[PDB]
Amino acid sequence: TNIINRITGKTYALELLRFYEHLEQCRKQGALMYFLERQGTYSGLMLDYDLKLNTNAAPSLESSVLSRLCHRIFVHIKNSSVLPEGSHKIHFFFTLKPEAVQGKYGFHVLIPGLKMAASTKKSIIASLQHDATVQKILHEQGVANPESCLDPHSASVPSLLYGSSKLNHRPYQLKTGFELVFDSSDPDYIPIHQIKNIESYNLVSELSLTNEQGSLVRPVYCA
Ligand SMILES: Nc1ccn([C@H]2C[C@H](O)[C@@H](COP(=O)(O)OP(=O)(O)OP(=O)(O)O)O2)c(=O)n1
Ligand SMILES: [Mn+2]
Ligand SMILES: [Mn+2]
Ligand SMILES: [Mn+2]
Repeated sequence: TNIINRITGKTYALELLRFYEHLEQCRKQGALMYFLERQGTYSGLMLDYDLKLNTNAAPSLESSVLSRLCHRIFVHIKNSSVLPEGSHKIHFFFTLKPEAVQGKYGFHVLIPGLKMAASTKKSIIASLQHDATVQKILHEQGVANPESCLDPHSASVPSLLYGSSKLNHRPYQLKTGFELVFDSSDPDYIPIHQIKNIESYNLVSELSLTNEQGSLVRPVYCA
C-alpha cells in the first residue's frame, strides 16, 4: 503493498517494481515526492531514530559507528527468535536527515529485506531500548536523548519511500548500506560489510519495506 502520496492524499494498492522504477527515475531527476508505504503486518524493518543533539552539528555517523549499530540492531533482531535457519544476506540502510536543524537530527535504519511481523518489529524496537551500546554509541555521537531517540512507532508509521519526504521537510539521504550475513552454522559470526556499489541499484526499490522484488535486497522471511 500500500502506497500513500502525502501531497495528494491518494492511496494506492499495488506492479510494485515498475512503480519503483518510475519513482527512481523521478528521484534521480530531483523530483519532490512524498510517497509512503504502509508497513502493514509483515514487511521489512525500519528504525526511526529521532535524535536530540547537544550541538547543532550533524553527528558524524561514520561507517564504523553505523556498522556497530548494525551489529547491535541485528543482535536484537536475532534475539527476536524469528530469523530462519541457514545463511542469509540482510541489508541495513542508513538514510540520514540532510542537516541538523535546531539540534534535531534523525536517521532511519532500513532493513527492508527482513520481512517480519509488526509484533516482532515492536519487540525489536522495545529490545533496542535496553541496548546500552546503542545508547553509548549515540551519546558519543552528540545525541542528547540516546535512551529515547528510537521512535516506538517505527513499526507502525508509514515509511517514506527513499527520496520522498514529509510536507515541509527534505528527504532523508542514504549515507551508506551494510551487508550482513547471518549463518545458523556460525551464530557468533556476523560479517557486516559496506554494500559495494549501492548506487547501481534502484534505491527506492531496494529500500522499500514492502518490496519483495529487489535485486540487492532479497526478502528473508521471519516467523
Ligand atoms: N506527517 C507525517 C508524515 C510521515 N510520517 C512517517 C514518515 C516517516 O518515515 C516516519 C518517521 O517519523 P517522523 O515524523 O520522524 O518522520 P522523519 O523521520 O522523516 O522526520 P524527522 O527527520 O523530523 O525525524 O513517519 C509521520 O509520522 N508523519
Ligand atoms: Mn524520524
Ligand atoms: Mn523491554
Ligand atoms: Mn519519528
